[PDB]
Amino acid sequence: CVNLTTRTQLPPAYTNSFTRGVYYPDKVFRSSVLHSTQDLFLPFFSNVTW
Amino acid sequence: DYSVLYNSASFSTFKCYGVSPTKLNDLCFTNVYADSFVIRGDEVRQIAPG
Amino acid sequence: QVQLVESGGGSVQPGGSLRLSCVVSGYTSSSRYMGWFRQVPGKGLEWVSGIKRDGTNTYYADSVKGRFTISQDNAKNTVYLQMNSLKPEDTAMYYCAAGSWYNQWGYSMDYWGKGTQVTVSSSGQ
Amino acid sequence: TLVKQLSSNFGAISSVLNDILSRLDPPEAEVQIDRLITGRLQSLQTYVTQ
Amino acid sequence: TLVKQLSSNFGAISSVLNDILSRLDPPEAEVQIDRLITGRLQSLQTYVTQ
Amino acid sequence: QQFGRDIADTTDAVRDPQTLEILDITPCSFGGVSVITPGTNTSNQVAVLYQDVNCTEVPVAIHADQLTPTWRVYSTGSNVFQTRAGCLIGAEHVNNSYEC
Amino acid sequence: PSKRSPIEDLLFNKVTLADAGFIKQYGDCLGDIAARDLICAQKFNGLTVL
Repeated sequence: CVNLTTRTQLPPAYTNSFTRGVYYPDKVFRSSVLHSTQDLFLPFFSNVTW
Repeated sequence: DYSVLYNSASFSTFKCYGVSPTKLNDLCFTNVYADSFVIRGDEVRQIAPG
Repeated sequence: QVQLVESGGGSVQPGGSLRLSCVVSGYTSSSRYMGWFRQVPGKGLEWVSGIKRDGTNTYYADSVKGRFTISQDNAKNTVYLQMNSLKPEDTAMYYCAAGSWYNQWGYSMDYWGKGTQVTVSSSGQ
Repeated sequence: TLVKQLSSNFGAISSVLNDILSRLDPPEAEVQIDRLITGRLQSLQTYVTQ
Repeated sequence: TLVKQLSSNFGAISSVLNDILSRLDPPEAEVQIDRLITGRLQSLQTYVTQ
Repeated sequence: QQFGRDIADTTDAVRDPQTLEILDITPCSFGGVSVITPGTNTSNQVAVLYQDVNCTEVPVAIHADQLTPTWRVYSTGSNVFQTRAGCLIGAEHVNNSYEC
Repeated sequence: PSKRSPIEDLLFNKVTLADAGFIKQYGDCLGDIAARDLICAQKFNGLTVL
């Protein structure tokens, strides 16, 4: 093991999430349909640390 | 402080009939009456509505 | 209308083991609560253990942790108390009571059984 | 009449939802709020039908 | 909407009746099934009235 | 993906767990049964309409719970006519048109 | 084939059964020629269209 110190500091940066972070909430197939689902998603146009 | 009494395990029966015991600490009552008497165990059933 | 039948008591050397069985008959059930209380001569009743019909937020007194185990069998309508590491004060009269432990309301100990005695002694009963 | 139907118990201990949440625990508070919800849906559906 | 109403619990443990009767004893399955029956009958009545 | 649900949240397809094949689920035939009767004061003969059932399915279900031997007499009638309104048994099709 | 006037043709090709519950597939069935032997009734949970 080792804990090589080698540490600096910098204020955090941020970037826009855009329309990303959406996943298939379940393993059910659906064809040509709009389905409404409540779940743990990434809000659109969110802050997103970098 | 009714919670001290409820959380004592020194009572064979502790049964409330219009209020859950856990909530007694959060309420304010108008008139409160304590009725005391001795019975036998096979008869402690009968001290209940109906 | 109801009966509770106790068995399995006796006497054992300190550090031994036992198992006390209480059979129930005469409840529509729904919310059965079977428990064991301990009567030390010269004192009153004390909680030992309690269990529901599958509810399983069991109870054990402060000084009784670890040694005792509670088990149930709804098919036979029976409950058992496994006794381990019998330290001398565990010599007392054990009684099984039945009632209902409701989450919202509370508990009542409606019925009591015949009971059986346990002797933690170096020379038996 | 739609407004005044909010005074009914519909079998619950209290027509007030806060009082019934401040006296009972989850397992029974739900049972009673269900009675209130059923009664109030029935009244509202009646209103909409006429 | 009439079809979607079949996916509602109406306060029962599950909207699927086979789940209720493969996960509980007859006496409690009866209560759960009664709740489902009441909900579905109300939905059907609403459909017919409209 | 394992199974599929169509609009209105009804299972419509399932993947076979042991061969990955996709199978459509179709509810097996059901439908109302209607009795065509000239009237008690005119006759006791009747005809039976199975409203949305193909005529190939009633004869293979002659042993249904509602079909006793007396029922099986009517169900096995030689006059089986498939219409867009279901299967009609006990009524003879004719090529001449009258008022309804 | 339909013995319908032009305006009637537009009327019947403009009120399209598509995107209306399950009746859309029933209409497509009724208009299916290549795929014969289609028992497209018996659609849903006890719901039938006469």
